[PDB]
Amino acid sequence: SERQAEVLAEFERRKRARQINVSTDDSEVKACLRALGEPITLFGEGPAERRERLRNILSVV
Amino acid sequence: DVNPKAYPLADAHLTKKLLDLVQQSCNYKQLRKGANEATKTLNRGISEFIVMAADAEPLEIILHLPLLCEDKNVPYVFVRSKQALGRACGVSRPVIACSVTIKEGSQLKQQIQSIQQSIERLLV
Amino acid sequence: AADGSVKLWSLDSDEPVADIEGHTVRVARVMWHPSGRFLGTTCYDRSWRLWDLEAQEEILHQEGHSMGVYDIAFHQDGSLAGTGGLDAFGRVWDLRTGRCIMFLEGHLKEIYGINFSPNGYHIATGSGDNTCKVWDLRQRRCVYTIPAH
Amino acid sequence: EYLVSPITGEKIPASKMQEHMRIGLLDPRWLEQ
Amino acid sequence: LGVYLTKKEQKKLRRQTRREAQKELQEKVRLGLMPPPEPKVRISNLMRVLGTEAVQDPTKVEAHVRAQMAKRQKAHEEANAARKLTAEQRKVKKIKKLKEDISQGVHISVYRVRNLSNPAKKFKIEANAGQLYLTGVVVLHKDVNVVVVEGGPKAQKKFKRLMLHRIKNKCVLVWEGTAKDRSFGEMKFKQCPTENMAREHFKKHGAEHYWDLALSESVLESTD
Amino acid sequence: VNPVVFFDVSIGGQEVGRMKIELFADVVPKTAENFRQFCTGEFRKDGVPIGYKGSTFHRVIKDFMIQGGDFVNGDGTGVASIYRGPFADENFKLRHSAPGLLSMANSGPSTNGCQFFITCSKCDWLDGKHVVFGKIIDGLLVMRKIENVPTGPNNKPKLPVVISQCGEM
Repeated sequence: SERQAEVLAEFERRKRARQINVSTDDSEVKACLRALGEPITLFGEGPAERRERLRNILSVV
Repeated sequence: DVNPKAYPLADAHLTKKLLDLVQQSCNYKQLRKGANEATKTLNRGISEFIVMAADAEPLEIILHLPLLCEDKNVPYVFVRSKQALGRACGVSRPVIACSVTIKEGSQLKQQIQSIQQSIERLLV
Repeated sequence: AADGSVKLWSLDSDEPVADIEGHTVRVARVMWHPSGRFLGTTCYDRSWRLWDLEAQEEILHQEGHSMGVYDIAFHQDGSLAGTGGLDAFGRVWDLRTGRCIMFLEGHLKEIYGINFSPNGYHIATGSGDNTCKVWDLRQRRCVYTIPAH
Repeated sequence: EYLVSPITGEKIPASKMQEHMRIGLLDPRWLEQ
Repeated sequence: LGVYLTKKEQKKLRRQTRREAQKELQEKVRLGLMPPPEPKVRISNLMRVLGTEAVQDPTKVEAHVRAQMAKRQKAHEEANAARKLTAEQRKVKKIKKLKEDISQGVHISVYRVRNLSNPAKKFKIEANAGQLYLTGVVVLHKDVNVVVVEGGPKAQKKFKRLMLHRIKNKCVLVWEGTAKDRSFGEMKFKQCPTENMAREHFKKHGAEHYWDLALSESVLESTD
Repeated sequence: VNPVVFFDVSIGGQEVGRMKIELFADVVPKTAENFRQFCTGEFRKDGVPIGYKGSTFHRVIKDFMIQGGDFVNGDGTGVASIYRGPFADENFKLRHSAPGLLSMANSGPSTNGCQFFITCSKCDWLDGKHVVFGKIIDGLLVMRKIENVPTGPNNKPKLPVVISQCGEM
């Protein structure tokens, strides 16, 4: 009967992250990633999903 | 700056007013984008003033426009970037020349006359 | 011309006799000295160079203005020269000492017209602010601001 | 040369603003197809 | 400075915003933070949606649908009311208080009216400079009505057609230029029967050349 | 600077962590360029990023070698590179006398493909036969756990030790 649900946290982090500025420049993308420490890309991770991953990562910090 | 062959080249103060007038003429359907359409308007004698960009690397492709304005006694002025002029004209692609035509009883008559006056005192 | 070159031409040949180079910006004003030896060319790169007909060398590249020197005006005797810049500042430099004497401030736009009067004291500078300010070489103040055009 | 992004209101290089407007408005549902 | 994106990307961005809002709303409703949207119903849909349930108690059902209509209209009206701040606050303090940006240069127009006895014109003219926040000075004399208006460029542009096209004996702007600082104070009237009394008052603010230009223009017109 | 890669080792379904291996682009530019494809493929086959992602170590000789990275066959016989087939060795200046160095595993001269072999000890016999593609700057415990995996016949590991994720660090 307990809540045991953090899915509302997932929706709120999604809606905050959707309103988070991300540079449209891959260079900036990778500069910010190196600033935080994330890799330039994953195996078969193109530019659009690179920017999306950047957005998902700065959703926390 | 980038191009010495820039006689009426305007600074970053009245460029904002020029782009505002370009956008307003776009909302009123009162401009002809492109060098060819500007030249056609100058030939037809209905052009009031044309604005071009000093970023077209072979500037002589558009350096006949000031001569045509001199022939027709039409104000003419430059800007510092073709991309800004193109985007202000209402199109995404970089535009290097646009013209502003006439309209009977236009609500933009006062501003277009002010722009004509401002350019005409900047030639020297 | 606007290429920075100074062309000295004769009254008989269609070609320029002397080509005085040394400027990349557009040369705004070119006026010979009343004596005839010196030649003051003020350019739009905040500079006013001095050449000669005997040596054709840079005599006095007089700087000091924050903007480009649009018009230059030497005196009738040649002892002083009033150069007008594009920053509403007019410096009356001395041609015998090499220093500024009078600051012609009081206008809004650039001083497009500068010419020393032959009386030896009056100096009328008409600028782009639709006015013309007169100054005196002895009173060292503004004589009258005339709304010309 | 710096311009202002019409969508984010942040200083941007003037050289990139063309493809910046091309790509900053990249339609989100396009990513799945 | 910024750039003005075109109408194509205007429509595209509006569509992105609306689709974003719709998908966020639908995801929230799927979570259940708000109830699923009850079908919007009108009078024309009254028997299409609720008719089977509306036969038993028709007046209750029409009351409910009219209540839904009133709730929608009230949401719209109070949304406008919440958004309605410029209506009064801006009206004259944030929507009409501009001052024409007169900070670095004051445009000065010197006009010479041959006949300005009419107080109506004077009143309107002064009134026209008060709402425009433009400074001015007016000296009356024998067949020489000098008016030096120093204000913003938009106020000088709006006052140029007021004295030449909206008010009528002829008025001609003898000098149109700018100044570094303001010379004339508030729009006040002063009678000067002699030229010395006008020239001494013009010499207080250093505007003797404006009266000397008008006195020379009034004598040049009497020759030809 | 030298390019650094990253590969998360998954032995038996359990993640042993990520291993940071920096490829020596100065002594081997071709092997470093191939590693890029291994770290992340690109249209390799009809627009598919095929590479070292999903590959497994097919040979694990304890304290001797950990060879694998074959994405074609999976048993160590697969040979693929960015030069459309097998490529020659870059230089023999790098030796396998240091543990943790990952060389291009091959069956002979000019047969270096996608197979990479991390030397678990000092192998003097492997020096000159294969060129060292890079050195493991981090993740030595994961390499020691993968080298100490139980290997059956012909050094085949009985536990699935595959790379879950791979990319450029």
